[PDB]
Amino acid sequence: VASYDYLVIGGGSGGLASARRAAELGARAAVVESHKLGGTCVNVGCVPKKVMWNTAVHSEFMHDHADYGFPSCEGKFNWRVIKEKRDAYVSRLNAIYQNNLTKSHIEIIRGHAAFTSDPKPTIEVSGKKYTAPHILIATGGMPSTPHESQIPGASLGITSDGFFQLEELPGRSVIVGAGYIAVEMAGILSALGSKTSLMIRHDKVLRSFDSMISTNCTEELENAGVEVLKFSQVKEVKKTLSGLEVSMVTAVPGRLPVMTMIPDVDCLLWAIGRVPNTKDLSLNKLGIQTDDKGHIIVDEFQNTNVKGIYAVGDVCGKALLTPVAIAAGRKLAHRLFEYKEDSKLDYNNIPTVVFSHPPIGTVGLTEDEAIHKYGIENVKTYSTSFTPMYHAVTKRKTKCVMKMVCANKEEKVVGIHMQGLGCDEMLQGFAVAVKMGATKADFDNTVAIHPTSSEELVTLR
Amino acid sequence: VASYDYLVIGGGSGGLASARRAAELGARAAVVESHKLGGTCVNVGCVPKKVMWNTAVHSEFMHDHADYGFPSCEGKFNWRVIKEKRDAYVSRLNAIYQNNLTKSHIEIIRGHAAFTSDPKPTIEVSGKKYTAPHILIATGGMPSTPHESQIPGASLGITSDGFFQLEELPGRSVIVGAGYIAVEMAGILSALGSKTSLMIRHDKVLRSFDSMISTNCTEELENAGVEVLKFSQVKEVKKTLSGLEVSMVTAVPGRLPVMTMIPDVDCLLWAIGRVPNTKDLSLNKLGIQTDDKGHIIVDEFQNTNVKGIYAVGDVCGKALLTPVAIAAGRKLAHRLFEYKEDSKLDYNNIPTVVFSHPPIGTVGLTEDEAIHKYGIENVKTYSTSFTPMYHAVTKRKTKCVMKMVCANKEEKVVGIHMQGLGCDEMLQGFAVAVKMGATKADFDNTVAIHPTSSEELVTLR
Ligand SMILES: Cc1cc2nc3c(=O)[nH]c(=O)nc-3n(C[C@H](O)[C@H](O)[C@H](O)COP(=O)(O)OP(=O)(O)OC[C@H]3O[C@@H](n4cnc5c(N)ncnc54)[C@H](O)[C@@H]3O)c2cc1C
Ligand SMILES: Cc1cc2nc3c(=O)[nH]c(=O)nc-3n(C[C@H](O)[C@H](O)[C@H](O)COP(=O)(O)OP(=O)(O)OC[C@H]3O[C@@H](n4cnc5c(N)ncnc54)[C@H](O)[C@@H]3O)c2cc1C
Ligand SMILES: *S/C=C/C[S@](=O)CC=C
Ligand SMILES: *S/C=C/C[S@](=O)CC=C
Ligand SMILES: [Cl-]
Ligand SMILES: [Cl-]
Repeated sequence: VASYDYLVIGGGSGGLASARRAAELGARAAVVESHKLGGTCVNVGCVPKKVMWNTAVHSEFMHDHADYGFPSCEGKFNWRVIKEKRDAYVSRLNAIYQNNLTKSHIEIIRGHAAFTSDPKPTIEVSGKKYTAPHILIATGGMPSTPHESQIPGASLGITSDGFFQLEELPGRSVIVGAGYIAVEMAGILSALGSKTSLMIRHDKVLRSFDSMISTNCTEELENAGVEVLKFSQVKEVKKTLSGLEVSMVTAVPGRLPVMTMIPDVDCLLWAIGRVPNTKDLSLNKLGIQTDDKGHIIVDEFQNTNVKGIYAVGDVCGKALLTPVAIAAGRKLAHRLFEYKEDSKLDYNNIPTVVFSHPPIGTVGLTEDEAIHKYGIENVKTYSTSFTPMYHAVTKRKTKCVMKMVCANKEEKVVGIHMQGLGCDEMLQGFAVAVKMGATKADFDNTVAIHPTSSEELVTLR
Repeated sequence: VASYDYLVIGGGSGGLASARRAAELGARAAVVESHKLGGTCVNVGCVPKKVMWNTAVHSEFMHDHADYGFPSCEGKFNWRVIKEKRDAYVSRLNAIYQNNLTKSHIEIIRGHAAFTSDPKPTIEVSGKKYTAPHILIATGGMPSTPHESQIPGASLGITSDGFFQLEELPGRSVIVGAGYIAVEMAGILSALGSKTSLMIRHDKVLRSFDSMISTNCTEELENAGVEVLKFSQVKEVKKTLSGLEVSMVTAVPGRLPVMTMIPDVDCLLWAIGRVPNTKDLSLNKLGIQTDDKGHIIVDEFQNTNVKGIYAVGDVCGKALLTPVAIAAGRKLAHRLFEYKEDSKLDYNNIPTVVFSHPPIGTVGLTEDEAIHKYGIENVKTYSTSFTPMYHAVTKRKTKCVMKMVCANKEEKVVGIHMQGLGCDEMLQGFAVAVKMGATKADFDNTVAIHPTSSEELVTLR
């Protein structure tokens, strides 16, 4: 049984972040990884996603070309070529991580950890046993897919994981789901020239976001030529000669339910949520607490109910983002090995960008959440809608919408929400301000930068 | 002699801003304008500039096309087409302004104001006389050009003004000057396919900027294929059969001065500074104070030395930016007609974007200014340099460089400086933070947005 100061299960965002910091602070650390280093962000997530989003915006700028005085240009996307480059960049990052771990003398253990029934907390991998005083569970999540028992043929669909093994551009795609992953996939696929539908259970996408964003994003998807199938659900999927055929019910409000069939579908993509990676960890051997969906229960310090065992990141099911996983992993390593006992992540005012077309930036409270929290009379919103000057000379149009949610007499800025060109690089600075408790006065007394989109957030009236 | 509450000379950025606010506050206002409404920003400045910069970045993305899996595409820019669209958009804005002034019952007086020798402060235009209790001078500036007595042939060159009358793409351009206007013009012209040189008196451009930016921008101009002619000065310009021919001295440090000739030059562009528009105002009739270059002298409230006469914007020669002109004009209208006696513009931490390739964002103090102000031991800088993920799959590379200048034990952020993709929409939020007195801790405890360029400013070590 080999011994460390710090055993980390999972070499993704949270695990690597925490292993590294602990090594810096002088711990003897090991990372267990069953697949590739870098986890979801590197391999099947934020990094390959961004490369494909960059590609997709190349597609949109191809369209605007002739408008900008350039040769009317032309057509055909080669998926193979960018797929190869994207793979090679991911592999590059895998090696960068293995090499940085090794330079820091963090041991890599290759394989699938489970906990044993030993009384000391102890894992085993290809069954050698391993233990530390401090074990971090950082095993992330995976996509959920329907069971065949609910929807016959469900396993003919792929997930976002399979999206990154796609070797050619699907001629015709149906994406199921209404969250940020579904929206992003639909936008990439349609931009590059797949005939895309997005199938959602209600009338709008991103329904947990501020209703301005929810509404505007549903519109901009339609405008970009994504077919949004509202109030619709897959009932089953069949293999045919010419691809998949998808049965849906559409059940619009105050009309009769109608069953239709989508033929000729090359890619059916389930984006209906993620489940945590805990089923195979033998958690019940130690009585580690989960909820009904198998998230690990932690306190504000990332403690499980079992002393000396911790969890960060997707596996806990709160704020499912790479930088959250990282910051929580780093804070925890400061607590354990620098004995900074008040080291913890604040989960408030965490900013998000959704990489739609155009991208969404959001931080803080929706106008709804603010009203519930402050009461209707203590909430003031300011908002705006304009066409970026980029589009002054193009036929194609997108909007920029911005919204500031303000609280109380001093008008503390408790929420910013936007979708527009450039809003992906816009948000970080404003989220700094919002974490400081900036009030609208603070915004109004910053001099504007002209001409930009961003200057509108400091000139709202 | 016709009478108003508020007479404004100049219908550009500052003038229109101040006229409008005063009307809102219930004054009877008139604007005198000799050319077109909207002034320099609308007509020969920030708006046409931005449209051409947008065009230029279309050129750069054409290059990256084949890298992103798209048909190798191809060539030929049609200047005529975007020039027409750009003109029509400017004219559109002219009409928008005339119409908003009229809706607000602000009188437009068309023609050239000068002051008279009347004892009451009084102007005349096509000589009708006009007066108010309150006169705003907002006449802006114009480009300077060399005299024929210093450089024979100087009047064969154009200025930035003439740049916007260009009907075709100059085959071969020589830009003279080293400030932001020169850099921007060189970058637009080269991107669109002019063989461009930029002629500068020393070794780097933007020498008033933080030395990281100065250095990196000089490099990125070279990399984008702008020929930077260092330590060089025009001695004269001649018309030939095949265009202009430009004589320069190059006088590099510790080498012999060498005279060379640049033949075949279609466009010589002077960008060596701006002079204020005061020569024709008959200021001396009222004893209004200027400096040796004819800027109008004001206090922190925009008062001249003559009671009831004010000046905002470029004509005062401080912070030559549209949003500064606007904010000062608006603050002043609040002082005069809302009797808010402490209404004034803070000229500190005014942010600037320079629209090079890639763009520059800067706010606050250079590492130099900070050292002079805080002493060397109380200044800490953090900086970084990376290649944006955009470029992970392209042959072409640009850098992103970022720099945070920090002061004192708490490490107040007193300076941010960057050049990179997206840095034009990045800056506004961070400048809000900087105006609040944000410290590096405030930055470090904002959660990052991944994957973006902007997240690097909150993860510096
Ligand atoms: C399609 C998609 C796009 C996304 N886009 C973004 C984005 O743009 N921005 C953003 O911030 N977030 C994004 N995310 C979320 C981000 O990927 C995750 O929030 C982040 O990776 C969470 O890190 P983690 O440490 O929890 O888990 P992970 O990164 O999943 O890592 C867990 C690791 O544990 C390994 N592992 C699992 N169980 C075991 C075991 N028993 N033994 C050994 N090894 C094991 C796994 O193989 C894996 O490498 C995206 C997610 C997806 C799926
Ligand atoms: C090439 C270029 C690009 C620029 N790019 C940017 C940028 O991207 N961002 C930015 O913020 N700043 C930019 N600027 C600066 C910005 O254009 C000016 O700072 C801004 O217009 C200042 O406004 P103003 O009110 O002082 O003067 P102006 O806008 O010049 O307006 C003065 C007005 O007075 C009129 N006038 C003059 N004298 C008289 C008279 N005697 N009687 C009647 N009418 C008269 C003029 O015709 C004019 O319309 C740029 C400037 C240039 C030249
Ligand atoms: S997917 C990104 C991972 C980078 S590490 O988790 C941060 C510390 C090295
Ligand atoms: S060039 C931009 C001018 C807009 S106005 O000066 C601001 C108030 C209407
Ligand atoms: Cl690996
Ligand atoms: Cl006009």
